[PDB]
Amino acid sequence: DVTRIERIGAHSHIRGLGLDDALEPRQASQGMVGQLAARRAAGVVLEMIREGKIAGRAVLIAGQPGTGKTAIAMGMAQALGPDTPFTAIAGSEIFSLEMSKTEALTQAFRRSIGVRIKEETEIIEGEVVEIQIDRPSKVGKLTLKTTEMETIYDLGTKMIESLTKDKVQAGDVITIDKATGKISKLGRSFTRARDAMGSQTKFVQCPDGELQKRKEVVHTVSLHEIDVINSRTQGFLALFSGDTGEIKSEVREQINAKVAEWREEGKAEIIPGVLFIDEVHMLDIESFSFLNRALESDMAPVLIMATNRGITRIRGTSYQSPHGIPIDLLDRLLIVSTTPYSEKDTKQILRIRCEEEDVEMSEDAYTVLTRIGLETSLRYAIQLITAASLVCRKRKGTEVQVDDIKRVYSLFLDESRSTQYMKEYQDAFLFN
Amino acid sequence: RIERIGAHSHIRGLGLDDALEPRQASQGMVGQLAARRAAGVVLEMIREGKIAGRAVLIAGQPGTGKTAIAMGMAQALGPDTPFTAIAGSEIFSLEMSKTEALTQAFRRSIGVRIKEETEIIEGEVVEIQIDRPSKVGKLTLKTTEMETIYDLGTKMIESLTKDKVQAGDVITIDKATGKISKLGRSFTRARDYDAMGSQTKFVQCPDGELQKRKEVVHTVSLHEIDVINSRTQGFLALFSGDTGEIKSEVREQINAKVAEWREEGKAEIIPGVLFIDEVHMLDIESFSFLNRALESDMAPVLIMATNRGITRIRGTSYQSPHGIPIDLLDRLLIVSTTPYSEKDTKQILRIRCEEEDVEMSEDAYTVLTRIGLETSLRYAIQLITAASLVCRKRKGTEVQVDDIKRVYSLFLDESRSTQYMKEYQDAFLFN
Amino acid sequence: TQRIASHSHVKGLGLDESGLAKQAASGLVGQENAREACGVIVELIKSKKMAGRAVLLAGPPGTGKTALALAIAQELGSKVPFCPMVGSEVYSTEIKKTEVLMENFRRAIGLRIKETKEVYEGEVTELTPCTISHVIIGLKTAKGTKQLKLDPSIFESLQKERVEAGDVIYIEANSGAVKRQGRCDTYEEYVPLPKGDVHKKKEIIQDVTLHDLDVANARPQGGQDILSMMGQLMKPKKTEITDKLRGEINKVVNKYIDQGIAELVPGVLFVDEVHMLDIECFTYLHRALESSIAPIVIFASNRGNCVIRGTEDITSPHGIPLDLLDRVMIIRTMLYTPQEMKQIIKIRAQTEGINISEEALNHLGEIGTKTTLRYSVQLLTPANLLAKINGKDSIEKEHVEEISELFYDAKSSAKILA
Amino acid sequence: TQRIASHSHVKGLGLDESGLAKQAASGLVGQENAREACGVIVELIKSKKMAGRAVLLAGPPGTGKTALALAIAQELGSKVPFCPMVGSEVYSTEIKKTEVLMENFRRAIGLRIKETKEVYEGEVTELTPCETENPMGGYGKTISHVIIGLKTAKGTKQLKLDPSIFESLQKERVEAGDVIYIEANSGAVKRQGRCDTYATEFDLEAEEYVPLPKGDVHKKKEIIQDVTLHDLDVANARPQGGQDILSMMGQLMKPKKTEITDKLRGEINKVVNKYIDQGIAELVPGVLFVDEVHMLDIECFTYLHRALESSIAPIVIFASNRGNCVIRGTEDITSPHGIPLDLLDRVMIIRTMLYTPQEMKQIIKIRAQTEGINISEEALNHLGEIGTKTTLRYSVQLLTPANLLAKINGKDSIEKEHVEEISELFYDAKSSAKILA
Amino acid sequence: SGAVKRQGRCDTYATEFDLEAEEYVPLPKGDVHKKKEIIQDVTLHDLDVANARPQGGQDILSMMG
Amino acid sequence: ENKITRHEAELLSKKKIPRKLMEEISTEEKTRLLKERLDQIYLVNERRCSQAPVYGESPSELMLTLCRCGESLQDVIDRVAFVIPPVVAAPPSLRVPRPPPLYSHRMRILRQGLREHAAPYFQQLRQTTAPRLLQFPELRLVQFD
Ligand SMILES: Nc1ncnc2c1ncn2[C@@H]1O[C@H](COP(=O)(O)OP(=O)(O)O)[C@@H](O)[C@H]1O
Ligand SMILES: Nc1ncnc2c1ncn2[C@@H]1O[C@H](COP(=O)(O)OP(=O)(O)O)[C@@H](O)[C@H]1O
Ligand SMILES: Nc1ncnc2c1ncn2[C@@H]1O[C@H](COP(=O)(O)OP(=O)(O)O)[C@@H](O)[C@H]1O
Ligand SMILES: Nc1ncnc2c1ncn2[C@@H]1O[C@H](COP(=O)(O)OP(=O)(O)O)[C@@H](O)[C@H]1O
Repeated sequence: DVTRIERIGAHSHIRGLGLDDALEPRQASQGMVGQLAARRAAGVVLEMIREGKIAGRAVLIAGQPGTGKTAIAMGMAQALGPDTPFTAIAGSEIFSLEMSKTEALTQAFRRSIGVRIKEETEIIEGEVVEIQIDRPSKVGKLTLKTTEMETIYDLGTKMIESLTKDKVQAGDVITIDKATGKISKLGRSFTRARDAMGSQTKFVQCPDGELQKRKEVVHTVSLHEIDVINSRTQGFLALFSGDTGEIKSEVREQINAKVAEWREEGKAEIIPGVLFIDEVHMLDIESFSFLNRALESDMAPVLIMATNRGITRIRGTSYQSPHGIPIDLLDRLLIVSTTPYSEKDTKQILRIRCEEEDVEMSEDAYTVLTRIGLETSLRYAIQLITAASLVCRKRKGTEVQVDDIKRVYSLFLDESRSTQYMKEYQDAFLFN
Repeated sequence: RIERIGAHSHIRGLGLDDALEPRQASQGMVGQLAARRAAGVVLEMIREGKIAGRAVLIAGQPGTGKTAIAMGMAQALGPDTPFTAIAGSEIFSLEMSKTEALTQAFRRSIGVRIKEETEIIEGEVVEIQIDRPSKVGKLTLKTTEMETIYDLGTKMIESLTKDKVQAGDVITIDKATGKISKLGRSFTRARDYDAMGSQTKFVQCPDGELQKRKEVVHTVSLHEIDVINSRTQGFLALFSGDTGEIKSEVREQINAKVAEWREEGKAEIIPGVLFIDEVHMLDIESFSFLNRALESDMAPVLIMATNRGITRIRGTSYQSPHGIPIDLLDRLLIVSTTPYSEKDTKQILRIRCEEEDVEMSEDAYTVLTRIGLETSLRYAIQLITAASLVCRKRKGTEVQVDDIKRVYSLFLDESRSTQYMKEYQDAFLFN
Repeated sequence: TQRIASHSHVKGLGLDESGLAKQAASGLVGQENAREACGVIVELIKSKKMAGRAVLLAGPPGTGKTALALAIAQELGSKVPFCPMVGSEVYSTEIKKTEVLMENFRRAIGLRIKETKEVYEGEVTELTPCTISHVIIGLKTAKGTKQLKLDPSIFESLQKERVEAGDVIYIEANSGAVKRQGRCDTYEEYVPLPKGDVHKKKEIIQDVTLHDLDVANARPQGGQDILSMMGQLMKPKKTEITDKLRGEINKVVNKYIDQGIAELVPGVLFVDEVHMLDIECFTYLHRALESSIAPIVIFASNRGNCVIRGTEDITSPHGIPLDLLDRVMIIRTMLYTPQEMKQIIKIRAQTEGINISEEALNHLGEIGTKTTLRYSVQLLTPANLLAKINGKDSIEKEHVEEISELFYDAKSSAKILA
Repeated sequence: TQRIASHSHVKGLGLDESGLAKQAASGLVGQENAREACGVIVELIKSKKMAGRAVLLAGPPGTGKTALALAIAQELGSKVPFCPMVGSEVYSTEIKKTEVLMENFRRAIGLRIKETKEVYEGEVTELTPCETENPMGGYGKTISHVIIGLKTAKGTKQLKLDPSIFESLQKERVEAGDVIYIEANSGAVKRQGRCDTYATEFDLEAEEYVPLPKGDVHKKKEIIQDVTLHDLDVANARPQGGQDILSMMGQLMKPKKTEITDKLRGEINKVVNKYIDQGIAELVPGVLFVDEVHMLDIECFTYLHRALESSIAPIVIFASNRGNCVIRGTEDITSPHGIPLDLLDRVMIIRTMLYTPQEMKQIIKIRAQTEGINISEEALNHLGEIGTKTTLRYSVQLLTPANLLAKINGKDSIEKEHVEEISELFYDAKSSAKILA
Repeated sequence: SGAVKRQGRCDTYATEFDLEAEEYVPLPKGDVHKKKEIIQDVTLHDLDVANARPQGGQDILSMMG
Repeated sequence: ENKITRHEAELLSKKKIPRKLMEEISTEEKTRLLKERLDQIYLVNERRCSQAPVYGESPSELMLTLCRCGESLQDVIDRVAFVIPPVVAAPPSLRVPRPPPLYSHRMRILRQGLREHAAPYFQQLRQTTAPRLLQFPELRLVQFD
């Protein structure tokens, strides 16, 4: 019935990094199949993050393309669950027309770290039966009659002008800030509706009992929010428009000092987060140089990278290096690898997805598709599954038969087929 | 005090006699006697100030006092004459074109002195009475010679009542401006009440007649005039340095108005001096632009420094002497600096020791001089204060050559550093 | 009557209900494999149950890739949101490329909403400020009188709109609007007070993109805040949207659909000529497409395995990185035959309403084969005009020989320069 | 308190009083000559005589020099400021490179402003004039001076107040039952608020009553604070005036940074000299550390010549692990650590050496202490071997994951097998290269 | 232009006070009205630029511009 | 195409950093007139980013003279400022036939808004950006006359 914005994606089949509590990667769990070495390392890293006692730890993932590195990252992020700062971004975002890449990296880090905070409010509210205009004589008829009770009070000149400017009405429900006295408008009272006067303005009934009451509240904000809010007069709209830039280092130093202060007070509590960056190999040598030192700073949330390259030049220099990354930054990080899946792993993943698609296919079609995906690639079979489901719908049949897959494979070439096709036919297209 | 002992603090001038013969030691300088001669001629011609657009370059080995020569020049010049030193890399900016930057530097170098008569009075606040209702006011003053009594202006009334001056004080007011200034309290003025109020010193009663006319003179640079009148409230940008692309019509209008003010005794211009370091850091664009930048009458003399030899023209693949295109080269003359001799080195190091106020052994002088000669003068200059610190740690006073060897071993030098890097080439990457 | 364009002839795909392709129909012909290849993915989009799928059209020059995409769009209909986009336009001087890519994605997805509203209008002549809890206006001058429960503050606030007698305002009670049609000089544009119950309404179907909402809430509306009055004057700049804002909208959007009033409809973003993209855009394309809300996307290019932009040393098929190539589905278009040349020209001539002697037609088909299809088609209208000067209705062989002699194609020009 | 950092273990250079280096002290080993050199440098800093001198550290990968600079600063204490730096910071899109360099030099010089003050406080008890007809002529309805009865929590009193100040206090809302800030030597006066005592009985009191002042009236003591003259430059360069139209105009535009003219700097120099010579202020010049100097270009080196030559430049240090590589910007020019020969000539240099495996055992022991994790010896020897083949940091990182694995096992100390599975899990430089190969 | 300008105070009031700050000038010796021609010269560039950014006019929108 | 007045989780107008309005939201057409608006503002209650803001010296020695030999900050300004533009031009005014009264109403409303807002400092602003149009060389000319 209702269609969600979310739909079947490359990792909709993954709910979480389903693995044994004891950190024993199960053969299959929650869509996690194979690569039990990588799963074991990932479980250890996840849990040591959960404890959160050592900062500035770097984890890198090497391997082959299309080996689920993104899938592993998604599964472990799921396992981390909500209410924990987790950030994912590509390597191309560091470049911007406004802020040098250094400040982009700094903002990313400040976003990664998360914080929580609570405070007690102890404000007053009720329903004013009426107010006498303080003809000059700040004696307001503060008949803030709740459902139970009532009283009266004075009414300061600031209070009188506040009531007038807000154009409050007698017999209205309003809540008054204790210290500020701000007339937080709330509408009118039940005297009309559970007479009822219908219009655009909101309507409220009468609250009860103690006009003064206490209310403890909590908030959560990464260091980025504090930086931007205190950056200038109206940093909030800068966030909403996301058009800030180059927050002074002095502001951040002050923020670090004061947030520590609140922390040891017992006011504030840190909630460190995990930062994941994909395709680090598209990051400048300046990025690596700056990351060398940024991590060593105390407030260094752990980091996760991704790549598959072998030996490549460093962007900005003609030095070849492993994964195209300077040796200098490697010695701060750890290496996690992966290997191609086998027959049975491919079969199981294909099933997992077909069920994810909520589709039914002939077992023989499953096996022949397994063969084809083995030769060609996993992604090809993944796409063909939905393609054939649609085709077989067009057939007015129920289950996918092998002929359907043969036809669909005929329809659309894989990488190698069209690559070779041009290879003999390069004479036709443009530029090779 | 904000200053601190600097590498070029020992310099105090050029040490040239009246006939411009350099003295073997004077105001902290000796050596390159031909260079001292040439520099004296340059300073003389600057004093003459009868010509514009001349340019000169200094070349030689690195670390041979070229900057020291320039700083001695600037010191001897005096504060009246405007001066400015900048680095080649500094023109490259992300706010303005390079040509605008060069024009800004040029106009900064030149200065203008404005003269104008004044009209002021000053005396004791003999007595004052103000009569709020407008306000009627009566007042008198005096000096060490006579006394007088005057009415009070309504705007004078507002001025003084905002000043809140106390009777008996000594102040000075200008009629045209009508702005008052307190010049220090007097015996009766600060005698104050029984009530505490405050405590303060005193000043002597003024003298001569109240009215004094008197003339005031000021000084400002061309770029300052440009900026102040440019944006019409671009004045605050002077500090912010946010001025951009100051238009050319403004330049010519200012030039016309300043010329006409000039030939009418209103003010007197002064040809400043501008020095650029690491001139080789300029590209070919700046060479082209400045090549003509010398014809405009407002052309302060230029001084350049660079040690290169047959180097690629910045921004191209052309080797040229010191990497400066011949077009400029034929427009200026040169001065060369030779490497220093033996005994002169002893003199220089003794002068620097005097600077540091650390007096030590003669064998130390001999050994350190020979070591510096072999390696460089700059490493010896570095070792001076290091040896001083080590000896003070010994708790004695006279530094000893053994201490010198200790410190030398402690801090490897350039040659030792490369020899080490050789000892293990694979230590550091990208070799 | 509009100006005739290159692809105006196309109207659909000419595929039987079974999906099999008529050789020619709806303004298309040839490439049946591709025609049925695209039709199926059209029905995939009709499914609306998937996201993030990627397709790429690789054909030699002038094999109809642009035509195919438009044919796809035409079959989809207006109801489907289509936002064609350009490969080379990404390089801008306002915001980084990734922001532009995200912005294009965002306006690909469209959202429709539905509602209805009971109104007030007509009866306007009498106007009383009366302070009573309910409308005591007694508004009755054309058809009938009405009463409503509006408090005194409502009367005065309404009276604060310089409201005068008998100037109809489409005041939707829910809105309390002041939609004053205008003052008639009698108080001579006459506000026509209609009869029937003043309570009027009408259903409204409204379609909006997610990108437009994003821009809408990305910046202040200016008029709301008196310190934002100058909001209007400043030169309007496009700035990166904070990610959390997009996350926040997705939360609010999801809520509205849950309220049985919002009904999304994923769109399709077409990127022509992708081979002008650099390596960095490809990289962000990987992660960008992975999003489980990424709409369907269709590329296009004809480059060979030449070097890739920026990389300056590596060549990949159509200059597309192998990793990107892996995650994108492929369809290909072959050449055409002289028979299709005749047929295509027949349709182009028919669309332009130009008559050609059959002898002239076949000969021109020969000339196009000598050089190409596109060059030959361009010559159509000129020749038709030569006959016009000489009053001849249709086009003949003499006109074509005149036209061809006058101009010269690239092929002939190539030798001419030498 | 803090999740362990890469250098939290270090706590001090630990040089003996004579300047010699205790073999191990507050987390240090080896490099005794380097430690003594750093001792000499801190001696020079505390001397304050010199100015503009700078050093460079040459050491292989695996910086370490981070620890040396940190220990230098720690010995320096907080009495003197110090700022870090990373080469990538120079590449900014808002100001030119030399602007960033000069700015960072400026921020490295601190100051300490000492200013004394005096005021009278309390609650206005009464107020009366000193009437006298003595003044010449006119109905003698004149006030010689005012009498003001003021009360602090310490007690109550009154003082002699000149006639003019009554007009002032008219200006302020002076009324019975409120407190005031009466500047003794200047005569500034203000109205904080009515005495809290009245609000005490108030059932509702929207206003914010000021409390009753405590202690003697005659005191405002000496005020003190410190700043980096760069903050002074920022404050003074752009006047604040947050109310003026120009303030609204600024908040319309996005605040940014402007290349501060040098005349403002010279003027700041003059004014600070005037304050210091009067003894009001106090300068505490700091020192600066810029890592990966090799990441800079030729422009910045050439400008650094000029910046260093200045007699105001605070001491600064650098570090690099790069060989005789081609200097960035320069197409071909190669020099040790990519530093031009001329810049190299006018700077000091110190070097660090490789580390012997026994030193590795010592440092690893220190790190295990720091983390507070017990270790079985077999683990010590196994990780010593690992670091022997691998680098130091590779071996160091294995600590916490292994400790955690042991916690999962229920054990407390890490053993040989734990480090074995950790080793197979993660790969070193050579093993990772081979598997890549 | 509508250019408005002051020339200090009249010279009639050169005696009311003795230390009043603002200066004095005498009454004009000509008619209130006068219109004189002038050989003004300008470049087309300045015409273009003067039109482009309307410093002229006085509307608040113009002032803000 | 609807007003789209709903949505706009941007204004932050009803600051109310607490979500305490959640309590009220939880608590003929009166029922609809209540619930519909309650939801319409509840979807706004998620805008809580205003307060709990966590905010928080003044050297201001003086604006030193720019090397003007003692006195400064006005004498240099009034001595140097003399530039006059060669040309002054009025803003262009668009010529349209009878225009819509709706655009007229909106622009007039803007014209109202600009003042009052500017009124208190409209005067102070008006003293500035009034470029000088002419000068008057003093009898200092008498020197050369
Ligand atoms: N072990 C696995 N379990 C489930 N899905 C997998 C696995 N390995 C790979 N995949 C699939 O591969 C797709 C893309 O993998 P990805 O992470 O992009 O590989 P790579 O990181 O090598 O590019 C994912 O949608 C995921 O479903
Ligand atoms: N003859 C000399 N007398 C005194 N001091 C000298 C002499 N020669 C060099 N010095 C000192 O050595 C330094 C030489 O540096 P210099 O060659 O001027 O640098 P650059 O090569 O950048 O111009 C000077 O700053 C000066 O302090
Ligand atoms: N079967 C066909 N039916 C209709 N038009 C066709 C057919 N085949 C090719 N064309 C024409 O070929 C032209 C190709 O144009 P275009 O798409 O811009 O080049 P390319 O296809 O190489 O990207 C289109 O104008 C299209 O009308
Ligand atoms: N490059 C190096 N040269 C010399 N010693 C080093 C080096 N790196 C580390 N060390 C030694 O390792 C110990 C801890 O330093 P460490 O925190 O590992 O610095 P880093 O993490 O920058 O390598 C120090 O006692 C230091 O003596």
